[PDB]
Amino acid sequence: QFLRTDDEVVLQCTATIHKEQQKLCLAAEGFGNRLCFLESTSVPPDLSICTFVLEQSLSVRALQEMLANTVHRTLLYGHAILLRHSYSGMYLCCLSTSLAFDVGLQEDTTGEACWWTIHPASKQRSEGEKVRVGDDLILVSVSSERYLHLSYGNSSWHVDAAFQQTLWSVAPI
Repeated sequence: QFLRTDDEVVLQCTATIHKEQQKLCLAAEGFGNRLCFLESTSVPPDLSICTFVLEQSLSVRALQEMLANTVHRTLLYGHAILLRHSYSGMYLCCLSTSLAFDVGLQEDTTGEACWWTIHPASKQRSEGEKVRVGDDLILVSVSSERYLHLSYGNSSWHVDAAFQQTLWSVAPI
């Protein structure tokens, strides 16, 4: 089992504090300020808000060539991806509003803000390799060079684009 474009997925991270551990999924709504946040899972109470389609997977080189010119494929490590929030129709985006930027939903995909390069968690996954289901991914914003990051804010968990990694688990569902 490899991750394929058009695959419907959820993104999960593990959150640990004070000897208590839980898994969270990346969530969004297409109403309000469209900012991302995280659901606790028991299986998320509300699955629809956590659902994403892997629309596109392009090499950084191909994506930059494409943007420069304007002025069911398997996922490979090092490639840039586009994540469509399935319910809203919009796209997971690195936003220009506050170290960390916010992560949220955007309509247009022209530009780099909506693109995320996938990186290996360990030293035994390699650039250009097929991404397995079960692999822990690292996601980096093409526009801002920041990671999709798990953050412990006030007494809760948040998601932003920051200078430190978070391992994400992308499973079909």
